[PDB]
Amino acid sequence: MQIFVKTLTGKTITLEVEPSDTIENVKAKIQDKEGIPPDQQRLIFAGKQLEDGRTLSDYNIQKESTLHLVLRLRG
Amino acid sequence: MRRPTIELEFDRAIEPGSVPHIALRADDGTSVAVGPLSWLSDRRIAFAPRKPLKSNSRYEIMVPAGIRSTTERSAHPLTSSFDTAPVTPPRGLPNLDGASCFINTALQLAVHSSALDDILSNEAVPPAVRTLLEDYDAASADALDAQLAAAVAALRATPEVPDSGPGQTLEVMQALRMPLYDTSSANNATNNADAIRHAPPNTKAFFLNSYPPLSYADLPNHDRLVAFDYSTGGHYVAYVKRDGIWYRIDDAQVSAVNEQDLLALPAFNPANGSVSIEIAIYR
Repeated sequence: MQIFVKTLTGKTITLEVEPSDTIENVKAKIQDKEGIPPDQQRLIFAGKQLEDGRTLSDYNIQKESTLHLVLRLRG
Repeated sequence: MRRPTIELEFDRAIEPGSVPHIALRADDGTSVAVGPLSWLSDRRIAFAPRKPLKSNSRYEIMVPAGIRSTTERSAHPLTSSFDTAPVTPPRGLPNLDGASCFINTALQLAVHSSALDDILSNEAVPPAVRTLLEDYDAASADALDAQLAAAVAALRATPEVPDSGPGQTLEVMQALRMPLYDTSSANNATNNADAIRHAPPNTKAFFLNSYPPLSYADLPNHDRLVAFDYSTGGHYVAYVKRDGIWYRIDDAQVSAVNEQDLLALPAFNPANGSVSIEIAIYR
């Protein structure tokens, strides 16, 4: 399955996943493609924050669906 | 600061025995009794709460209807409100170990919050942290510095805060056991701003984990807003309001700011895409 991840920098990242994949799985994939630790990523679908131990099947995230990514960098 | 003397001046001359059971009331309706009424004149009474008040909290003085004038009863209750928060400017917190601005900013937000008294009596909170917040206004510069170093070490020793290096202000809030209202968990909103506008009426601290991220200009209800954190990406800064005046606290550096400044703070750093405001404190 294909999803899109838009960031607040005006940057879209496309990933290939499956409805069985956990939210942590999506973050580790994001950590590889762009280097953001999951500790400091927030993923949003339909205004709602995606919890780590859940699947994309739970949030009704189909193909075509696009997530919003918010970086929470340490300070 | 939390057991003050209150005096009310009535327009007409009031007969004694006319004035009723005066009480202060907290935001949730809880009534605290007052002591004996001192008559400074025939139109000036003075009293003080028996029991100490909560810090950083609004109280309502009610003179119940029926105050008899020398001429005449009172048709409606006479109502006035004040706040126990300090009005002196806030204090800086030096960035001691080089990577504690997230701890400093979080403490700054906690000491300005209505959860302060609950933090101070929570035994699960490290006592060195409760010590520092207790005398934040009164401590000397050298005592505040030593208390800050003790509070940083106690915090870094909990499971929630990284033992060294930078962090996020949320992690310190979890160590303080400060309950935050998550905007994304709301029943009646799909964004940060509407989740705050429609929160339960007793809600005073918010964790903005919805979308879109909010600038200061987008924060609802500016009248009752008293504190919020600001992230640039790899640095933290606290904004706190005292006596109607906003202060920017960059660790040890306190400075007054204008409303014009705050309406220019962006909702995130367009360079690194990091969110800026995640904790919002109301009174």
